[PDB]
Amino acid sequence: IIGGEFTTIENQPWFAAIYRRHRGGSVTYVCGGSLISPCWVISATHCFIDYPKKEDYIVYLGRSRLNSNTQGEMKFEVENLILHKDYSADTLAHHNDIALLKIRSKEGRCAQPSRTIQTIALPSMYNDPQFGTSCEITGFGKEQSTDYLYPEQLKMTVVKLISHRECQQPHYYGSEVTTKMLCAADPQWKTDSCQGDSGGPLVCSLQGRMTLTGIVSWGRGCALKDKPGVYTRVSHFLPWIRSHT
Amino acid sequence: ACSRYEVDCRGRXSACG
Ligand SMILES: *Cc1cc(C*)cc(C*)c1
Ligand SMILES: [Cl-]
Ligand SMILES: [Cl-]
Repeated sequence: IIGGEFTTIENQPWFAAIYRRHRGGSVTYVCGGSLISPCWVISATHCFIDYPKKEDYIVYLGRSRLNSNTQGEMKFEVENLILHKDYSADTLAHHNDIALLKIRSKEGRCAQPSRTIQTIALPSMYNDPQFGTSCEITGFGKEQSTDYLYPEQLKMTVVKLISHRECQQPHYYGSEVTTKMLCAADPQWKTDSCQGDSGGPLVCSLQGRMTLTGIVSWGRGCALKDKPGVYTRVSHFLPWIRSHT
Repeated sequence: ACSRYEVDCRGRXSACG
C-alpha cells in the first residue's frame, strides 16, 4: 500500500495473509485474500498460477505482521485451491483474476470469529456502490513502487470508485478494462495498492454493509496519475463463487 | 532477475513480462 496508514488486523479482520512454503522449508509471502465464510478465503488467480499446488500454501487469519507472529492469529492449510479456468492476462490486464482457497487447520477445523477474525460479506448480484464512493484497501504490499522490501506491519488506505467511462479513456485504461473489473483511486493520485497487495480486499459500505466489492488485481505502476487500481468485480462472480463453494 | 521467493510476482509493479 502506497501512502495510507499502518493498521492492525482488528480493523480489517477478514484479511488473509497467504504464504508459500519452499523446497527447503523457507516460507515467503504470496498475496492477500479475504475471508468470505469460515472455511473459504477469496483471492486472485494470478497469485497462484505459476505454482498451482495447494499443498505449498499456508493461510493466516488474525495476523497483523508479515514476518512475525501476532497474538490472536490462526494458521490454516489449503484443502482446495480453486483457480479460474478462464484466467488470462494480456501485458497489463488480468482477466478472471479470482481464486478460492478452502482453509482447514491441522486439527481439521475452519475459522472462528474473534476480535481479530471475521468474515466479510459479498455484494448481491451486480450490486456495486456509486462511483465516487470511498472504499478501503489493505495489505502487506510495497510502500513505494521502487522499494525492494515489504512493510512488516499491515497497512490500509482509502480510495474512491471511478467510472468505467472515466477509467476507459485512452489516458487511463481504455478497453483494457472489462465489465468484470472495477477501478478505484485517490482523487489526488497519492495512495494506491502495489506489488504484494494483490488478492486483497477492496471494501465498501454498500447498503449498510461492509462489502467485498473488489479484489486487488492489477494496474500500471502504483499511485500513478490516470492509472487507477483495477479490481476483480466481485458482484459479477457470484455464480462461480456459489458453485465452487 | 526475480526468483521463486518473489512476493506477488505477477502483481502490479512487478518485473514480470
Ligand atoms: C521472475 C518471474 C516470476 C514470476 C512468478 C512471474 C514472472 C513473470 C516472472
Ligand atoms: Cl528453501
Ligand atoms: Cl473455474
